[PDB]
Amino acid sequence: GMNFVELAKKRYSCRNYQDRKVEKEKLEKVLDVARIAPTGGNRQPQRLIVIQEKEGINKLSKAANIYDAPLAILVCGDKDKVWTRPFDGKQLTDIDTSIVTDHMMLQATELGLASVWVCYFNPDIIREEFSLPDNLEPINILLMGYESKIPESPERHEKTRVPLSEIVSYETL
Amino acid sequence: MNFVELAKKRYSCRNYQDRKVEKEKLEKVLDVARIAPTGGNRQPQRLIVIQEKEGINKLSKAANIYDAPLAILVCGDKDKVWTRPFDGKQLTDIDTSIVTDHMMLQATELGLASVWVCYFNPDIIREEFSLPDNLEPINILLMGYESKIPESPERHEKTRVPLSEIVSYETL
Ligand SMILES: Cc1cc2nc3c(=O)[nH]c(=O)nc-3n(C[C@H](O)[C@H](O)[C@H](O)COP(=O)(O)O)c2cc1C
Ligand SMILES: Cc1cc2nc3c(=O)[nH]c(=O)nc-3n(C[C@H](O)[C@H](O)[C@H](O)COP(=O)(O)O)c2cc1C
Ligand SMILES: [Cl-]
Ligand SMILES: [Cl-]
Repeated sequence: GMNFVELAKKRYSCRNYQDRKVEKEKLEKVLDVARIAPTGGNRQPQRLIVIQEKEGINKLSKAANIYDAPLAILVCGDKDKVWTRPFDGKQLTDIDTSIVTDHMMLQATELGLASVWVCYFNPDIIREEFSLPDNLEPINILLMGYESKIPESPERHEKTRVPLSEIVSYETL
Repeated sequence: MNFVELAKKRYSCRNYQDRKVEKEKLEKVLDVARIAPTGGNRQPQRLIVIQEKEGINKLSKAANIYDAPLAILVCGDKDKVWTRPFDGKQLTDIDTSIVTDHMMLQATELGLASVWVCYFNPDIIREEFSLPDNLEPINILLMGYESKIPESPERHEKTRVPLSEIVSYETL
């Protein structure tokens, strides 16, 4: 099988999805790592809504373009559970849920699933449509399915990323 | 080894050997910070690799870093990151956390123990590393070699709530 960098390179953003549904067996594997993931203080504030049926897909579609993906997971963070930093009041809500989302997205990739991470949504429409209580904030939508065209190349990053030297320095800025 | 095995075997290490992290392994860890996606491909992450005395001592002023031999301070650039117009929410924590997660998983594959740290004094970090106002320190990822036997990959039955408490289908 592939090593981690090969997996990380293979993953790309898919916006062209087949009709084909995600097999229950693959969805369950994707979910398992949402639990295995670490969270600040082990607080486990992540709250997931698995969406693969028509009403929910339509509800998400009121808030975002989900590109006819056959499966979406709405990842919320529970601010009643999350750790809060004493110095400045910063809450780990986005961090914890993103670790969870990233773990899912990598696991989905291993299983041959295409995906795209979606933050371009109207959070108010999501709150209303899914009747979210005040303590749950919708953070990420992860879409998954089967690519309908040609996957992006695992060696594209020379063209799609800035050089490493532009994001890393040593000891000081 | 498959992905779930890698994610299971990762745990939070709080006691490290003196052994330094080899350059070859650090470079592989950094490689995935670039590979990782960010919202809009904005690539706002700004990393400071800390493996020398002064920098390790600066971190220790701000946080408990468990005498780790290597730290990466992961900042987000507010001048690059997307700000969502609807509500003003910035992707700073999201984009940086994808990067940091990729790094932590890569470190684990290479036999490096690690711990993610957010319990740090951000004003101390800002001052000590002379961060400009556009750079927000988000995560400190610590790495090295574990001093004792790692935590079990099969521990999650005890160290996590049931999947049923975090997942529902279609509706809450
Ligand atoms: C936090 C985050 C939010 C994103 N939001 C969206 C989104 O709302 N819609 C979309 O089509 N793609 C979205 N993207 C996908 C990015 O455009 C993509 O990751 C980036 O351009 C790099 O492309 P690649 O993933 O194919 O390497 C998002 C990605 C990230 C990491
Ligand atoms: C966002 C985040 C911030 C964390 N901050 C700290 C920290 O400041 N200090 C620390 O000792 N552990 C920190 N942890 C480690 C967690 O306590 C740990 O991941 C959790 O208790 C689960 O244990 P495990 O990682 O061994 O499975 C952090 C973890 C995450 C994900
Ligand atoms: Cl985007
Ligand atoms: Cl032991």
